[PDB]
Amino acid sequence: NFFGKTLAARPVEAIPGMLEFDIPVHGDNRGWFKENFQKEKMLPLGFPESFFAEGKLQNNVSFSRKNVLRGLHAEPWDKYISVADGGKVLGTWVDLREGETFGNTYQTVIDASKSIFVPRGVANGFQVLSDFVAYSYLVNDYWALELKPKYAFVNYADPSLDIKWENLEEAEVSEADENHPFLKDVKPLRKEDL
Amino acid sequence: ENFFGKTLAARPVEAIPGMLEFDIPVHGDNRGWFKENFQKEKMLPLGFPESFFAEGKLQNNVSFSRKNVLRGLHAEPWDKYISVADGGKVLGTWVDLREGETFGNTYQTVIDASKSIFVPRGVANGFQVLSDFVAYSYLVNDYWALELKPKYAFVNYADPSLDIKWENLEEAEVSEADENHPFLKDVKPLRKEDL
Ligand SMILES: Cc1cn([C@H]2C[C@H](O)[C@@H](COP(=O)(O)OP(=O)(O)O[C@H]3O[C@H](CO)[C@@H](O)[C@H](O)[C@H]3O)O2)c(=O)[nH]c1=O
Ligand SMILES: Cc1cn([C@H]2C[C@H](O)[C@@H](COP(=O)(O)OP(=O)(O)O[C@H]3O[C@H](CO)[C@@H](O)[C@H](O)[C@H]3O)O2)c(=O)[nH]c1=O
Repeated sequence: NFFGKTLAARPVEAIPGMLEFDIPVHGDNRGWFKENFQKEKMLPLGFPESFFAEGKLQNNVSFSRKNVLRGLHAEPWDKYISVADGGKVLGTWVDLREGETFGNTYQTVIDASKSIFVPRGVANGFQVLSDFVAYSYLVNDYWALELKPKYAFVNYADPSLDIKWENLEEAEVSEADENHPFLKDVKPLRKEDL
Repeated sequence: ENFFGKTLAARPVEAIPGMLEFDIPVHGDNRGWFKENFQKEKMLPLGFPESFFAEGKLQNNVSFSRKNVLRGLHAEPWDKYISVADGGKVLGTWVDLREGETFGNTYQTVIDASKSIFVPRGVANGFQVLSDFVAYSYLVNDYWALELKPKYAFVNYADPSLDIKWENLEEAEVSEADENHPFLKDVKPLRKEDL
């Protein structure tokens, strides 16, 4: 149940537009190999062609140790997330879009044999379960620190959120993540905000 | 032992036309680190070729390899942007297999998470793992198929005519395919024209 999975997608019913993928990982002598993202194979499974249409592309990589927790971040771009090494995280999502699904959540364990498409407006987070993990993701717009005040965030430790972190009490978080607003102070995102 | 806080920069490799080496800004904090491994808008102006994206094709492959694995040398019928995604380190090795004045020209460099490389189509690519393990992530601009294997060119990592040095050959872990690739003398240079 890590190697040799069939490429396949499942909708995440709580969060419209989100897709969870099984990625084939091929193992041998040396280690392993995957096609982490393959546009031609993934469009027919539901990966949105609208992802690449502005022609923008950026690939970010974080490397985190045990109990690090990063989130929850809902910037105005789409994300394709996966793990790039032998590590594992608890992936956590909260929908911050205006409407009936505001505050809807989903959680799942992500290793290199799973990926997630996260629509713009859905807050993304994770906590590391392994000793360390390489988290790699593709995005279709460009971040700027000076612009950070305009993106949406919600505080990881708000107890009204319908999530359970692996280890909240011992989480290693950034100063920024300690200070994001609680859910009751987040304005839901309209298509106009993305 | 310079890893953090490099300014984003690119350098051509003179011996292999089209090749570019990038310094990638890696930001550390209490949690580990973060990088923008690839960023089109910032990297086009530094030399990352616009042609990479022209067909609208994209595939991202990741290999995970243990210490002493040596993979190569493979020249594929597509361009490649290579980097390391974890804490590991490789010795990267390239041999130009393109027909012309630079056929057989080589370059090597250590790659960790703070360096990436643009490898043009027709340039053979390989690496040897220096750390205990490594996550090797790359971007390519055409889609892999079993039926495309006859379009690759290969050269043997051990060919003594190659102006290259590996770290540990005694202990190198090489695939049967890679052990048996032809020597440079027996490689037919790749014509751009048809390939
Ligand atoms: C998002 C981003 C960040 N940075 C820089 C700013 C900081 O010095 C360093 C870390 O930024 P932070 O905003 O604390 O990163 P982090 O909490 O990991 O959050 C980012 O990365 C997460 C993955 O690690 C994603 O799941 C989030 O969407 C994204 O915002 O990287 C960039 O240079 N470029 C970026 O695109
Ligand atoms: C390149 C590629 C490979 N595969 C499958 C075929 C094999 O079952 C497995 C590994 O293929 P091999 O050719 O033995 O792996 P390897 O010697 O590492 O070579 C590939 O992976 C290397 C990175 O490890 C690249 O540097 C090479 O350019 C690439 O050809 O992955 C795919 O399904 N898709 C691919 O795109």
